[PDB]
Amino acid sequence: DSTECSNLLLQYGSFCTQLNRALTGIAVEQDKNTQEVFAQVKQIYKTPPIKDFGGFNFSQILPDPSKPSKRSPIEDLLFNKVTNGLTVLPPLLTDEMIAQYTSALLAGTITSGWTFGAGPALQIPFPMQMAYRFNGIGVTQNVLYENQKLIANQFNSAIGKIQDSLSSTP
Amino acid sequence: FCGKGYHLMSFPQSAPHGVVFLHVTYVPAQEKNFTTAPAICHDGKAHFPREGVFVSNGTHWFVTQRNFYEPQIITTDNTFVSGNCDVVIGIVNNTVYDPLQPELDS
Amino acid sequence: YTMSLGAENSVAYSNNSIAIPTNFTISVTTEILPVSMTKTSVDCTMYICG
Ligand SMILES: *[C@@H]1O[C@H](CO)[C@@H](O[C@@H]2O[C@H](CO)[C@@H](O)[C@H](O)[C@H]2NC(C)=O)[C@H](O)[C@H]1NC(C)=O
Ligand SMILES: *[C@@H]1O[C@H](CO)[C@@H](O[C@@H]2O[C@H](CO)[C@@H](O)[C@H](O)[C@H]2NC(C)=O)[C@H](O)[C@H]1NC(C)=O
Ligand SMILES: *[C@@H]1O[C@H](CO)[C@@H](O[C@@H]2O[C@H](CO)[C@@H](O)[C@H](O)[C@H]2NC(C)=O)[C@H](O)[C@H]1NC(C)=O
Ligand SMILES: *[C@@H]1O[C@H](CO)[C@@H](O[C@@H]2O[C@H](CO)[C@@H](O)[C@H](O)[C@H]2NC(C)=O)[C@H](O)[C@H]1NC(C)=O
Ligand SMILES: *[C@@H]1O[C@H](CO)[C@@H](O[C@@H]2O[C@H](CO)[C@@H](O)[C@H](O)[C@H]2NC(C)=O)[C@H](O)[C@H]1NC(C)=O
Ligand SMILES: *[C@@H]1O[C@H](CO)[C@@H](O)[C@H](O)[C@H]1NC(C)=O
Repeated sequence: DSTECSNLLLQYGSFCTQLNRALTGIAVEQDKNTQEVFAQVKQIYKTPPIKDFGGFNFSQILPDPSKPSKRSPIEDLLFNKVTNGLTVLPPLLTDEMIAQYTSALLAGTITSGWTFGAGPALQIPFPMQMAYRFNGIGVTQNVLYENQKLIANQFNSAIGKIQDSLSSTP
Repeated sequence: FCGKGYHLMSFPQSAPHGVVFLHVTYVPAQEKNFTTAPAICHDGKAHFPREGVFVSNGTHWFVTQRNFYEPQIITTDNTFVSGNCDVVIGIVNNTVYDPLQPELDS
Repeated sequence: YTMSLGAENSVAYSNNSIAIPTNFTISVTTEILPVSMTKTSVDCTMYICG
């Protein structure tokens, strides 16, 4: 609050304007980064109320209705595991809206595969979508269909191991 | 990476201190619901689409390419056989035409 | 106001229904990328001292 100090500071010119402009550019760049990463869909997709995906369990990655933050158990664990003229500007996208964007992306990739990323969301059964992905990596559809229960069990076990590994590693 | 949609081609244009890419992409449109099945059960054998997908308009079953609706008769030329009908969940019963079948008959 | 993330679109998912496109749109989009800047040179002796 010293007037004499500011009067002497004016002899140095527009250094303060340069520093404020650089910090403002960084601050808007962070919001631009968050828009570029998470806001890649203009449709907020939602999962069906019945979670019949042919044995595939997505409860650890879909949002939990019981939680007020509307986050997934994995996302909730991730948020729990992260802990004189200065101001901290809030981000443009809050955590619940970022979680909503991730939920929309999850609903799109579960109910529609990759179709929603290239145009309108075209519904497809999830085992058939998995079979398409199997064909993408050069494995025939029959292998997926014959061993569908084993693949679903392995996927659920791997998702549980992911949650356990995140909960057990600092 | 090269526009929204399935990328077909791109065209470069010069700009002052920059480049403008005109991305020509293919966007699906006018989608229609169909009833689908993973496999077709015929003669105790499971038939799977070689490149397409089984669709049904309500009464009849066809096989079509995945990105455009072009229904074709389910034959042995666009399907392959792997195993019986007891393993695949959701297999439905439908006939599978044989192109060679009218030839040895005549 | 509170900003709208987007329009809600509940995809009609079921275990035996698929959506197949019957038509297509050839869409051309623009992407602008900067390549170079103005090449500026500053004579340090002449800037500081003339
Ligand atoms: C999907 O996975 C979740 C969690 O892995 C399953 O929920 C468990 O259900 C059993 C029996 O009902 C309970 O003993 C566990 O405590 C539950 N776990 C959690 C984290 O809630 C769920 O049953 C699975 N299947 C479906 C169809 O949702
Ligand atoms: C599903 O598609 C098939 C094939 O296009 C339809 O069968 C034809 O229907 C027309 C209209 O009456 C008849 O003139 C043809 O003789 C039928 N062909 C055969 C081989 O049967 C069928 O009607 C369609 N079903 C629905 C519900 O649209
Ligand atoms: C598809 O066809 C098979 C065989 O043509 C059907 O399986 C038969 O089902 C009846 C009634 O359940 C049994 O009595 C037979 O023993 C079965 N035969 C065999 C070889 O499994 C099957 O039910 C048909 N499915 C549909 C949906 O029509
Ligand atoms: C495919 O069928 C589904 C369900 O029969 C259609 O989804 C419905 O669309 C109407 C039109 O606005 C909505 O009022 C309903 O709420 C929707 N139902 C569900 C469960 O989402 C869907 O539109 C059909 N697809 C096409 C291309 O006609
Ligand atoms: C596929 O979409 C095109 C539009 O991209 C349709 O072409 C239009 O058809 C209507 C009525 O037939 C005409 O009035 C328009 O002038 C056409 N537009 C163009 C650019 O040609 C076409 O009919 C659609 N085809 C199918 C099978 O749905
Ligand atoms: C699809 O769900 C219905 C119940 O809504 C069930 O009767 C049918 O067996 C299921 N089919 C498959 C292939 O899971």
